[PDB]
Amino acid sequence: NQIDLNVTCRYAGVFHVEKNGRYSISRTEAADLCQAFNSTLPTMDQMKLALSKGFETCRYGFIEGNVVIPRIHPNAICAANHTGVYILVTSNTSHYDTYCFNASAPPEEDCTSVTDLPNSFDGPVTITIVNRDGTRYSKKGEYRTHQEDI
Ligand SMILES: Nc1cccc2c1CN(CCCN1CCOCC1)CC2
Repeated sequence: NQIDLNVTCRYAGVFHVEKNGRYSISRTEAADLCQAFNSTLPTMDQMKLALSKGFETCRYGFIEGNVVIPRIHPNAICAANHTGVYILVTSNTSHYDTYCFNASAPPEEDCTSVTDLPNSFDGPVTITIVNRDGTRYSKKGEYRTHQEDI
């Protein structure tokens, strides 16, 4: 009973989280996941500022009201070669990664490891934060509040 959460550097407080390295987070689970990081889904303006500080990914993820990919460099296989905050327009499906926003993070690029999930609640799941450098932090808990997500 295990969940890996792969996390990025923060840029103006915004970061990306993949669950088990596959698109697998619903919109309700995304909100709950950010809440466990004492974070919220980013607004578009928060994401645009993060972009301006150096944030880009090659993965779709939830922000408050849309599913997006922040892009700095044009890449054919990431967001159809777009730059800027690319907004997903047409999709059949409902499960993506998520972005999260932590107001207490540093203002620009913070590529230090994440070593806590401060607002997880009591539960039976081994939750492991996995940083890009491989650094790992594990705890027993839960973050999902909707039955449909579990
Ligand atoms: N941030 C982080 C922390 C721990 C593990 C991983 C990550 C980020 N993941 C990025 C996947 C991006 N793919 C998109 C295009 O296909 C190859 C890489 C790859 C796995």
